[PDB]
Amino acid sequence: APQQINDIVHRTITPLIEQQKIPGMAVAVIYQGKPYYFTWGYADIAKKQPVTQQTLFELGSVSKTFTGVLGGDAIARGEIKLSDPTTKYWPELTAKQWNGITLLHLATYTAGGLPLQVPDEVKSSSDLLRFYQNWQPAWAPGTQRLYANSSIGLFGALAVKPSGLSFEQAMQTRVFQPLKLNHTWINVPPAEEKNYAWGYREGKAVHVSPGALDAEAYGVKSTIEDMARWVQSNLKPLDINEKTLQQGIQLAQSRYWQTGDMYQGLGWEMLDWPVNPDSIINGSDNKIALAARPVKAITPPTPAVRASWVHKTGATGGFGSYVAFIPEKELGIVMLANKNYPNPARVDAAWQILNALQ
Ligand SMILES: CC(=O)c1ccc(N2C[C@@H](C(=O)O)CC2=O)cc1
Repeated sequence: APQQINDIVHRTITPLIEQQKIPGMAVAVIYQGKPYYFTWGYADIAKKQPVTQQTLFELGSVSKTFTGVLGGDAIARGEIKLSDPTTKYWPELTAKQWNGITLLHLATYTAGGLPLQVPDEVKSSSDLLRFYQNWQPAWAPGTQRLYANSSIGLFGALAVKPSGLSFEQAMQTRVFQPLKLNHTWINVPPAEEKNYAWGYREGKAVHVSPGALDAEAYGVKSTIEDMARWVQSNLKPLDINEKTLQQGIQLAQSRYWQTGDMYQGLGWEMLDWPVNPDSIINGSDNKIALAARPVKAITPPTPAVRASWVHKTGATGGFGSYVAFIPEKELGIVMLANKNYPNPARVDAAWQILNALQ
């Protein structure tokens, strides 16, 4: 690797691992479109398995970027429209409060205060219908952003309905396969078990628990190589041969809403580059609090802006992940760890690395 990359990565990540007591970590830096890999520590402490380029990590909420792109692909295929009422694709959602709530609102956490989690008690499709029927919005649709797995989760489930495919089937055939993400999974197959890192929470080895709409929201597991490829695809969508997928990526990076300096995409989130990193490290967009923020509609959405800091953070009980890239500069980073640690620390490291290389 170029020595500048080697040096900035090792000098930034090594103390991060110390400070945060992270058992294992993988990092990819995309520089001038080409990936460079770095690993530390252990995928499995008890069995002394090292982190490698083939180690599978739980992406947690970084999964939403895949959901956003799959949804974008569905729009490009003419199967759904983001302007469509939720009830067009779920006719049994007859409750009044659903009047005026569109697929756009679900995809961007702006439906009017859908809760963070689908309750663990929801097990059947009937249970799921009752949950959404009984939910009472705090705000009119398209006025406030409140991060919610129940929001984008429902978007994901509904987006695939016209295809007749299950969410998994659609993600595999329309996103993973075409992009050659052959070590990226919604359900980790037995063949890949040996590569699946354990997450660590309070010293215990843990994997993510199953839940309703888990696949759509926080269900993807992937290697550092595959995540690098994902970043490459998002940095330069025009190099992708499948036309609906290329368009899907572009739609996911469009700017639909603004809060402060932040713009909400489909899964992806964006800030204008050059970035003042204060808001994403210390301020209103540092992701520590669950925050209800008034949004200003971008009418219509600005197409993918090349000079953007495009990013998503993610966690599960036992994992922490971060992805950021700057299309203009052909530059990106992926950070995967098998311990959940604070988002501001993750963003601080990513900024330090990318700012040095930009
Ligand atoms: C305290 C808490 O449960 C909590 C849950 C989710 C979040 N959010 C809100 C999201 C965001 O604001 O970007 C991301 C994220 O993890 C923040 C706090």
